[PDB]
Formats: sequence, structure tokens, C-alpha cells
Amino acid sequence: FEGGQMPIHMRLPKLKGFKNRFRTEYQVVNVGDINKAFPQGGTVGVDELVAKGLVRKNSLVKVLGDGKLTVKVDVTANKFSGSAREAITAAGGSATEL
Amino acid sequence: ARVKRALNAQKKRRTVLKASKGYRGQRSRLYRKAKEQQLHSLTYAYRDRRARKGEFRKLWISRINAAARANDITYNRLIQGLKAAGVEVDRKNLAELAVSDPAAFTALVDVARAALPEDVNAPS
Amino acid sequence: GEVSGGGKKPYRQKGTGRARQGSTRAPQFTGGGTVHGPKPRDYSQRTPKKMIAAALRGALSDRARNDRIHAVTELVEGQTPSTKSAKTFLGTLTENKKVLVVIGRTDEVGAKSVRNLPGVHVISPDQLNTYDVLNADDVVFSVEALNAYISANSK
Amino acid sequence: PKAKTHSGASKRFRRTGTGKIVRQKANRRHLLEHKPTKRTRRLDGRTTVSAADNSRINKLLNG
RNA sequence: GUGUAAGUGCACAAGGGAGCUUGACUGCGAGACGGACAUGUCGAGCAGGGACGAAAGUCGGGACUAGUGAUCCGGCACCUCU
RNA sequence: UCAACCAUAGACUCGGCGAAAUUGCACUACGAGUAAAGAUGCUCGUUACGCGCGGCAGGACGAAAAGACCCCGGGACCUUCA
RNA sequence: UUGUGCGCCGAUAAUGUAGCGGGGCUCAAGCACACCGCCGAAGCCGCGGCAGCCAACGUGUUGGCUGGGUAGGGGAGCGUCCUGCAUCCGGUGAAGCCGCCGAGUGAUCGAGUGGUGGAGGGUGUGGGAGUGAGAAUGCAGGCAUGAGUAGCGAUUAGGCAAGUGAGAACCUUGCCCGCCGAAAGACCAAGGGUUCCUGGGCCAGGCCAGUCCGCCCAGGGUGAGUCGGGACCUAAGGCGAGGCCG
RNA sequence: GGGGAUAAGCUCCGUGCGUCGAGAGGGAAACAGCCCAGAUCGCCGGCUAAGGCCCCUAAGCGUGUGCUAAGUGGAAAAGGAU
RNA sequence: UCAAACUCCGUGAUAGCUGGUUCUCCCCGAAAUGCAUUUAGGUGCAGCGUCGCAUGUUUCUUGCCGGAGGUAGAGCUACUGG
RNA sequence: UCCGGCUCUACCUGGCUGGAGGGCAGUGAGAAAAUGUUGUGGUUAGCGGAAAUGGCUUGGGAUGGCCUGCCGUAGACGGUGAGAGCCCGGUACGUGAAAACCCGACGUCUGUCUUGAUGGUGUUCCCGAGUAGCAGCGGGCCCGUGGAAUCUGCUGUGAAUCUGCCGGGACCACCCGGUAAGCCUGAAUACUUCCCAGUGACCGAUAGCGGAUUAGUACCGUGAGGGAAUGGUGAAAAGUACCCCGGGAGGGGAGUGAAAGAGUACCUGAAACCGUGCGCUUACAAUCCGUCAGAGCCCUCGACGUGUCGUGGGGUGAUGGCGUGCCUUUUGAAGAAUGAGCCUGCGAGUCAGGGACAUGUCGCGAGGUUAACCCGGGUGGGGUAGCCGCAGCGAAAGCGAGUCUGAAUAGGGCGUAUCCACACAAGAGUGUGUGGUGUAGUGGUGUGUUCUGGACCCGAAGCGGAGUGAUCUACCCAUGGCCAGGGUGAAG
RNA sequence: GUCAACCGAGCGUUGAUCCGAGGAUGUCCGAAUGGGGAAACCCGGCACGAGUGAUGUCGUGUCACCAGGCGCUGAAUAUAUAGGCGUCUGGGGGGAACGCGGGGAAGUGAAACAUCUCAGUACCCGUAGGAAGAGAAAACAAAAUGUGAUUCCGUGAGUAGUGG
Repeated sequence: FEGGQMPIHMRLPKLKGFKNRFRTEYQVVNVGDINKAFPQGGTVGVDELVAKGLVRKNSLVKVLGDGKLTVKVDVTANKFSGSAREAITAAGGSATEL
Repeated sequence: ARVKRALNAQKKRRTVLKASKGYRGQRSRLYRKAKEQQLHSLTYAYRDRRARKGEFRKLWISRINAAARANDITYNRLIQGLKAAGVEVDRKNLAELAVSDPAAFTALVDVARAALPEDVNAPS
Repeated sequence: GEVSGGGKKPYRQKGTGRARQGSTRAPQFTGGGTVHGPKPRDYSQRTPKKMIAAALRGALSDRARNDRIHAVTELVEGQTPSTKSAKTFLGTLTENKKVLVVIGRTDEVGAKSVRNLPGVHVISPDQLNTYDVLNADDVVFSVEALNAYISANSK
Repeated sequence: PKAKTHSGASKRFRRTGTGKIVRQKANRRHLLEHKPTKRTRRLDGRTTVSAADNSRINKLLNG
């Protein structure tokens, strides 16, 4: 309540659009944490990630190439990004998505 | 859990009403009436503590001045003279002299007579 | 709002001379409602498992370093309680006023024996806690109890 | 019980990554027949909330 | 005299007149004013695509300030959004 | 005009029983003035032996009633082509 | 004739001087210009104690600046009750209350002692609050001022002797007197419920007192073929089998 | 500076102007806003401001030179007057 | 008691309204203005306060240099009007 | 499984109607009644139950202090002449039921399948009708008529039986799931008039249930309905025998008693308030009633000396100066603005909640923490469903340390913890690419504000629902009674 | 028994007082129920029995209402029915909360207010039970090769959304 003048929450426009209730939010992992919790490299699945504690339990996972990559990893996820495709291509690994 | 309040009040009541033995009427029996008068009383004591200085100093001056004027000098010029002469005695003690020993006071009077300027109303 | 009565304006608003009143059970009366009173409430608070266990381990350490944790196989001879036995044995083993005893469930005879003593405050190690430890001066574990405690925590 | 949220403040106020508060701007819907385009163009986008109303808006959004 | 009230300006013309003409555009906008808040005002400069002009360059309405009304709810055209 | 006298119930005195509303205090003067603009309580002056009784009724902005006229806010009830 | 410094008249309201604050003052105690001193405040200084901010140093010392304060913000504390834990006093007298002597910068304190009195309390650390009253035309109880004042309930009017009695204006009797007399007399209904009689009684009550009373206690006492009602009848109206509507 | 009658203890604006509010103490006869001055507590210590020194009231019926005759001082106009 | 009784309950109705709100010390310490307002006695934001962190003299004062103003004043055959 | 008869009928088969061994089940929701045994199975009374007349002192009384012993499957609690493990009552523990009641247990009793089943194979018939559906008004579902499904109420209309029908948020086609309009169904869950046993950082006589006291009583109201007040002798009444004053109350002695400063008005026994004595002071004086100075008198402690000052202290205090109650609200109140007669007791920022934000503290630390619940005589262990963080931009698809707009690397917006070091470009305000330093959140708790709730306390006028009231008064009905006495003199 | 004493008179080891379970008696009003009624007080009938020279009186029982079953009759009126008569079993009212179905507000908040909210709460009705109601898919879901009656708790979620 603001005296009587039409408040901020009644004189500003509403935000535009909707939500698409059927949106699929993915849960991301970045290659930095791969290199920071896989010295030996190797196979990396959803459960291998859940172990180190980088994502949630009911996750639907995505992979992203922020950090450096020199370790070799046979990553398994749902969907990737082209930066991870290329970074795995350069560090010589298996980007075998699902 | 329930806390009767009796003691925690009785304390200050006892205090105040002890401190008002001499007052006259409802100022000497009743807490709601003696509390007020205690406010006024302590306040008037404070004020009088600051002002009895001026009271006594007034008194001392009247005594000094009458003593001097019976020795045929004014107060103002007496103090001019003692200031000039660097004499240090304060007024409480000048008055004590006036009461007890007027001879010594007359001697001091004479000192000031000696040490005053010649032409008191000069432009210096 | 729970007292008896008061649900009638006891007299007029005006003309009377006296004050304004709306119920005969309001706080300023004599018989009237408590205002902000006690109420039936819970006092539990949710301390976590890690803080609790840290407390207990630290407490047992405080006693151990000062050599107040004694062990024992049993307090009694076969299957007949006799408090005189346990009292003499605690006299052998201890002179302090108060003491804790940790005896399991099945070994009921030691419990039934040492229960009645003035100082003692017996416990099962499944409900081992901190107040009961710290209030004591000495602590008497059974060996079964130690083994259970340790192979229950350590894995 | 819980602290219920304010519909309008949720529908006309969002938060970014670093905790900023964001709104849109006014005089955009109707009577555009005479509003020059530059005036129509500084009103697009979003805008960070003022200082003075940040607190009020926090209290509306959260509870 | 300046389309319309008054002021500030205009002869270096922003007054008067003639020829082409649609920038009375689209996508933006550094930095600033004023500022309870929402509003409000100017804005060089970049890009496409143009007008005028020989070119330089000017044109994102009118000599400037007034000429209109937030939000919600609906309506019309277009979209490779659901 | 123009008021006078008389008798009874009271009122006054004595014996008995014995309340009340009201009340910040108190050994509670007057004047000219100052002040929230009408002072028992302040200033400057004047007057006054302490304590009571009957009586008057100028003040104590006297007692009674959280103004009934006015204004604001909320209600109520009444009306009408709201 | 100009300009000046003091002056005159104009001048004049109602409770009482009353337009110096008063007495009084021109033998200025009045105005002006210079001069000399002095009084004067919780100001400044001087001697001391506390405190906050900063700084320097050393295992909390000193120094400079600072310290009015309502709405209000922040910080640090006393006290009361119940409790966890450890210890101390207590029928060789706790608490509580009245005190005296003393203390703390303050809320307050006395493990400092006396009187009264008769069974629980204190201390340190933590916990939790129905946690501190002077005001709400505040609530409950008690007691004051008014006050030993107004009143003591009609317009009929009381009196003398004797009586019992501790005690008599009033209670019992005697003779007077006076009042109502279509009522202030005698009889019923409603209504009340022992108030009626006897005996005893007077700490409460009666607007005084009281041996008295509709007051107190115990006991006693109300008798119907024909009286007013029922068992006899019905009006207004009620209830209402079945019933109809909802 | 506006309105008002260039009246109001009137009303409305300005002001790195003030004080009161929230601020005591001294002076102003008494007197929230005026002048001085911004209270840590104590002292039977001293110096000063504003103001004032005949008595009430502590301090000078102070010094010098002139005016005042009206109790001016200790309210007042247009105007009048050897 | 009647411009729509009384009792219980909803109900501890609600009041931009009046009153009242209890122990101590230490430090700092205001405002009474602006825009809006079914609003003017209330409230929201800005203003002035304190607490904590950050930035360190950026604030303030005095001097000197640089800048626009159209006020007092004055002036008018330097315009508009008398 | 055997047979008895039956398939109208004698005969071969298929199909029924009976009994029999048997099995299954049973007081089940699935049919229903009683039966008699029956369990130290349970409830409805109870009972036993260990160990000090211990010693000295105090005291009226020892249950106290100190010193000696003991019991303990019993040191929980209470009472007893003062705190009692060893006095009493009772506890830990074990015992106990003729009768009735409840649990199952049985054998009765009752049915019930047994005359049977597994599968084959091609087509007709049935699969819950005034219903489902559609239209019109309406209810409630997150959903306020909206594009508004599903569930539904009243009217009106009104279909099919498996290539049938209903749903998967209008609708249509495909796929999916399911088979309405007939019916019953325990366990988990909610609640306490009453009863039994206990617990309390709950009250302790103005509190706590309104009610410790005759309490829904007395009293009030016609009536519904409101609705109070009053606890304590002492260890045990040993409750003052007796005498004196008095009419009696009441009291003084004598007594009881540890104490009558315990007398049935009684534990203690405050203040207001009411008085009696002792000292000072007060009748020429103008007083928010005090304060500063202080004469004089009276009391007291101490050093001394025939009475006497003092580093004194206390009560009164002539006289002088100064001095305009308290609170609230007000620009401003000593205020002739409000409130308060006085005392005593009672009376207002509280609680909940993984609520929100900010901040202290503690654990953990790129991780943190559990909820319901289960097990636990207790406060403890477990429980991964969940939530917060760890990447955002965008209306959305979507992309991703970048992304959105846009034709655009061409500028901008948002984001990439922050700083640090070197570069290149400009000084249109700095940017861009590298390198390393490496990111801190979460759960308890305390404080403050805050949201929802009566939300710091008291206060209306008045709105609504259900009932009580015409014995007063307004009007009407039914039925009775009352209106002295004297005048005028209409119609006929 | 007791507040609550006093007095009187007694009982009890042959087992009292006291406690528990079952029985008996159980005046009158009350759903109240023979009829009536101002609640607890007035009048009766029928069968039997007691009693008086007979009447009066007394005692024991029983007699209301509806719903259903059975039995007899079948009025106007022909079938035959409603109805009438007898018998048998049920129901009737009270209760502190808890439940299910139905009805169903208002002050309040919105700083006014009608839509909305307060609340389908309070209250009212009809019926229950020891618990109730719901309950066996004409359900969810999303192409996962899934789940498999219902209810109550935790979360999802103060979210998707709805809304002058």
C-alpha cells in the first residue's frame, strides 16, 4: 500500500510471454570439474558423476566445454556442446552421446 | 512461572519513604507524593550546590566592604591595590580577618593605600 | 476468549459516570483473561547428527585422557542379583560419588543390581547420550558394549 | 504457516544471476500514433530497478 | 513577420519565394541533463536502403517549449515461438 | 405602589443513630502587571492575631454529564426519474 | 532666517496609586563624550574522581579531544520466580516484616548486626520467563476528607400515676385527651408462605434506645356430603388421532 | 517579498541566518523563541561576557568638562509657540 | 430503553480515532520540507538520524584565477506603455 | 468315487433328482443361531514383602548434627510432634478369582464343492436405459464463462452391445488405457461425557475450572439468561475449671500449653488509616509546602576533667536567599486543557511455523541437511523422497561461458567471484586476448524487523443467525360487574 | 456416611463395619405411552384377588401412537379396494466431542465497495458408528515395454496457475 497512488506492482507492465510447461531443463557439467576430479581419466557416466558429486541424482545431464581439457575421458551423457565435441576430439577421447 | 511483584516494589518504596522523614503531610506517607517531591528536592539541592558559592562570596564581600569603609577605603580600590601588590589572600580569609583580627586587615589596607596609583582616574 | 461469560456489554457507554467496559472478563478485571500467557508448546530443537556425535566423542575423550573410563566383563556371579556385590565391586574400582554404567539389554542382572544405588544412573549404549556422560565422574563400560559401540560407529 | 507470494510482483519482477532486480518500462502499449520512434525505443528492453524501491520489492517477492 | 498564448530567439535570417521530393524511415546508441519513483529531454557516431545537391554535407518531422491518459482486458495484420 | 405582623414543618441549640456526590496538594488574601492572551500559588507593593459558629452566593473558568450547536471520520434509518 | 542637543503643549477610561520594578532622586541616584575600577553565569582557569573515541607503549598505564538532550538507533547491567549442575547456612532459629549502622557512579546492596517470628534458603555458572506500574473517567478489598454535617419517610397530638425490669418519652394496665368513621372500620379472590398462638430471647435487624416487634429459637396450630373449585357442561382460544400442504 | 488598509501575537514563500522545539544557568521587574552562554560530578577557590554599582540588591550618593527645570528621565502624532 | 427490543453465539467484530504501556546507566542524536494521494489530522518514497561494512579527506573553511546571470540601483530622442 | 431313482416313458448313450465316504470354510464383507469343554489368558476386590526401641548433645517433641551398623530385583512417593532407605502406609518383586464380562482355542452345529476338469473349433445371442450423450439455467473442481475438458443438480430431447462405448484439458483422425449406469468390504486415521494409573523447569486462595469454602448455589431478571464472596489455631482441644467487676458482652488474675506477642473475631500479621505518651517548634503572619546557610534547645559516641570541645553523627529547626505540581498531548501548559481521593494486590510487543530478510555464534565444507516414519522406558540410531548451492541468456523453441535482438563481429543488454602479472589498441572516458590466485554455501541456535492468526492492551455506535418475551403499555375476542344525587323534558 | 458434635440405645470371632460382580424391590414426573394436565397431580376402564350386611374402598396386572407381517370383513359397488376388528415384532427420546449428505449468513480484508474474501466457517436440519465416509478402475501415465483398490501423513508448492 502506497498512499493511494497506483503502486509499482500495478503500474508497470507485466513480463512478456509464457513458460512452456513441457520444458526440459538440463543439468550441466563443465570439463573443468572433469579434469579436477578424474586424474586417471577414463569412463565417465551419470553415476561416475554422481559419485564425485557434481550433479543431482535424478539428473538429465548435459556437457559443456568451459575449462581446460588435457585428460582423456570416455564421457557418457545425454547431449553435448560442439565445444566439448571439439575438445574431446583434441584430447583424444570418446564423446559417445546417447 | 508466575511471579508476584511484591518484593521488587517494596524495595524502592522503603528507600524513598526513608528519605522523606521530615516532610509535612502527604509528602511523608505516600509513595506517589513523596517521589515527586524527591525529584524537586534533589533538583533544588543541585542548584543550591552550584549557587552557594555566589551566596558566600556575596557575604564575604559585604563584610570586607563594611570593614574597609570604616577604615575609609572602598572595596574596589582595595582589590585594585592587592592585585597590584600581588597579594594572594582570598575573600573568605579576608573576611575571617575582618571578623577576628581587624588590625592585620588594617595593615593590608595600608599596603594597598601605598601600592595604588597616584591618580586613580588617570587615562592609563 | 475461553473464560466464562463476559459476552455482554455490562452497562452503558455513556451517562453512567464510570469508565468504558465491554466484557466482565477482560484482563484488567479480577477474574479476567490472561493476555499473553503460557500455552502448550513444544521445546525440542533439531540438533544435527554430526554435532551430536562430535559432542559424544569429545566427551568420551575428555574422560579418557583423565583416565575415568573403566571397563568390566560383568558385575555379578550367575543370574542372581545382589546389590551388595556390585557396590563392593564399585568400591574396588572407584571412590567418586557419581558414576555411569553402560550395560546392554540382555545383561539385566547388572542393571537390576546397580539400579538402586544413590549415585548410579544406568544406561544402554543404544541410547548413549551426553548429559548422562558429563554429569558423571567415572564411566563403566561393558566389553560387549564397547565392541557394539565401536563396530556400529566405525564402518 | 508459510509466507505467501505476491502475484503482481512475481509477474512484473524477476532476478538475474548476480541478484539484480529487473523490470520493463512504460507507455508502450497504445497511443503509438504520435510517439516518435526514439521514444518508443528507449522504452524497450528491461531496466534495473531503482534503489529506493529495491527493498519494498524484495519484501513483496519473497514473502 | 514568424500557423495557434507568452517568453527566449531569428536580418548570419528560423521571415518571403521557386525546383526536385518523402528521413512525417528501419536496426541501434557512447555519454549526459532532470531526477522520490514511474514518466520526461536532447543525443554525436555505426549499418542497410534512399532524397536533394556538382560536391562538401543536411535530412530519424514542424524555430523551441503545450496539443494529451499509466496498468489491466479485448481487437486487426505478420512471424521458421509453443 | 410598599411592605408589615402572626402560627405551624423545617432551619438554629441539646441527647442518640448517622450517610453522600466531589477530592493532585495546602497554615489556600487584594491590587497594577507578566504569562497558552480572564493568576489564591509568578514579579513588585498594600493589608491581615490563631481557631470556630449562623448567614449570603461574586470567584475557585465551581459539581453533574469523554458537548447535545458547528466540523471531521464511521454507522443507522428515510427518500428518489442515483 | 539655517542646522543641531536636550525640552514645553497637543495627551485623552472605567476594581486601587498604577506608562521608573519600589522607596525615592535635580545638594542627580537623569542624558551625552572620554577615563578609572569593580560585582557578575553551571562560561574559562585551578585541585581532584568517573567515562567514550583515537593514538603511543607495555602484558592495561599514560596522554589529547570529548561527554545537554525529547522522537529514536546502538551498547552494557541490577532485581524477581522456577530450574540443571557443584558447594554453604539452617529449630544452637531460614524466610518475611520493623530497624540501626554502613556501602555502591545508578537500578540497588548488606555472608553486618538487634526485635518479632517459626522452616526452608544462599552462592557461581548456564537454561526459560505469566519477568519490574504512578496514571488506562483502569478491576477487587479495605480506609479517609465532606462530617460527627444533612436527614430519621407527611399534612392525627400526645399525656400523668402505678408496673415488671440492670436499664423505660415509646413495653403492660388505669383515667384523660385527640384522629378516620362509603374508612385509617368488618368479610372474600389473586399474591405471599408460618408471618398465626404459647414459652424463652434480646451483641444482628427496626432510620434513636428498647424489657418490645411481622426480628431469633423451639413447640403447637389450619378438621367440610351442603362453603370456593374437581369428579357435571361449554364460549374466546389452545393441543390436535387420522388428514392436507410443505 | 506577495495577499490585507503597504493593520494584525494575521496568513503564505525564500535564507550553510538564528534560537525554541529537544536547552538548563545569568540579564530582561515576573516573561518558551530577545542579548550572553551550550550544564561529566564535587570545592565555604580565582578571572570575565551581556548587564549593572543611592537603599531594597553584591558592586561607585566614582573622576572631568558641558546640557536638562520638564519629575523630562520613566509612551506617542499632524501641528502651535519670544 | 425502540428511526427497528432483549439474550446467547459469530466475536477477543472493527475503528486513518482517544487514552494507557511498568528497572538502570553509557554513546550518538533529529524533524515539522518536496512530489504524489478519494488526499490534506493519515500514509508511501526522497530528505535529516543512528548501527555495521567498504572508500580514505573526497566534505567544510580562507585566498587566487576562469563562467553564465538581468535582482537592487539607475536610465529612457536605448524599445513597449503612462 | 458307489449306488437309489429319474432323461414322459421299457432299451445304448447324454442330463437331473437323492444318500454316502471325503475335502474346504464358517459365525468371516463372502448364510446363519445356540451349544459344552476351554487358557495362570485379560479385566472387575486384594495380599505378602527386606533391614537400627543404636550411642552423645540440642530441644516441648530428633525424622536434625556428629559417631557407630544393616538391607537393597525395594534410596518412587507420602505421613508420622522438626529433612526418616531401616517407624507407618507402600514401592522392586511375586502372588490371587466362586461368579460375571472379553479374547481365541476347540469339539458341536451349520453349510459347501463333490455329477469333474483342462484345453479345442466356425458362426448367431448377452455383457446392468429413460440411463450415457447433446442443448438451456446452476454448483464445485487451481479454473470468477472463458477456447474450458473430467465430476455433477432440475427441466426438455434421447442411442447402441465388442469393426460397441468412455476417457488421455476444446474438437477431429491414429494409437493407448479402461469396460459406467447393481451391491458389500476390514487395517492404517480422527475424538473423549465417563473410568483407571501416573508426569510436570503448570497455578498455589484477587491465581488455578465460573466453583479448594452449601456453587451453577445466594442474589438479579417475568423470561431465555447472567452469576458472585469466604481456605490456614496448635504437635493433640489440653477450647481458659475456679475467683473478681459487670445485667450481659468483654476483661483481669489462676491455669493448660514449649509460646495464649497461638484464645475458637485464632499461622505470620505490611501500608493506608485511628489514637496515647516523650523532646523540639508554632497565635504580627502571605507558605507547589520544599532546598542551601543557620541561631537556639534536646538525645548520643569519644578525648578529657569538678563541666568540656569534636575531622563528629542524628531529631526539631527561628530567620535569610532561591524556587510556577506529576503524566499524556501540544508550535507552546505551573497552567483556569484531560486523568488521578489514599493504600495494598491484579493489569499491555507474546507464541506458533525446517515461513522471509539482515546479522552474531557453532558443526560441516563443494558440498550441507533430512521430512513423515521405524526402532528406542528418555533426550539416541536409521530413513535419499525432497530442498538449497554448484552456469546463465532468451517471451519460447533453443543455445551454452556465452547468449538475445539484428541482415551485421555493429553497437548494446544480461552473465562470465574478485584481484594479480605481461601484452596489443587507443587516451571517447579504457578495452580486448593470455597466464596463473582460485570462487562458498548450507544446517542448528540467539537477536531485530516482518507475513498469516484475536497479534502490545482497553474502548463503540452498530451487521447477521437461532431463540425469549403482550403479567407494563397498543389493539381485538369471550364473559361478568360499576357509574351517588339532582335538572332539562325529544319521539309517541 | 458426613459438615458435626451431643445424647440415647445397640451389634459384633457364630467373622460385623468395609470392597467387588450378579439379582430383587424400584412411590410420582419425564420420549411418557389409559384419558387429562399449570412437570412431579386429578379422574377412570377391563380380568383376577382381598375386603363390607350391599355400595364406596384396596391390591396385582394391562389399555396410547405409527411402520411392517399374519388373520376376519370388503362400505358406496359389480370385481374388489380404502377402511374397520385381533394378534406378533419393531421405532419413538438423551448424549461431551469426533463423521457423512443437505441448507448456509454477516460483521471483517479489499484503507470506499457490489464481483471476490471472511467461509461453504458459525449455525440449522436428517441420520449414524465405535469409528465413520471412500473403495475395487468406464483410473493414472507417455510411447518409459510403466504403475496397478481406497484412505490418512511428508514433499512436490506457496510453484504451474487462477484472479475487478
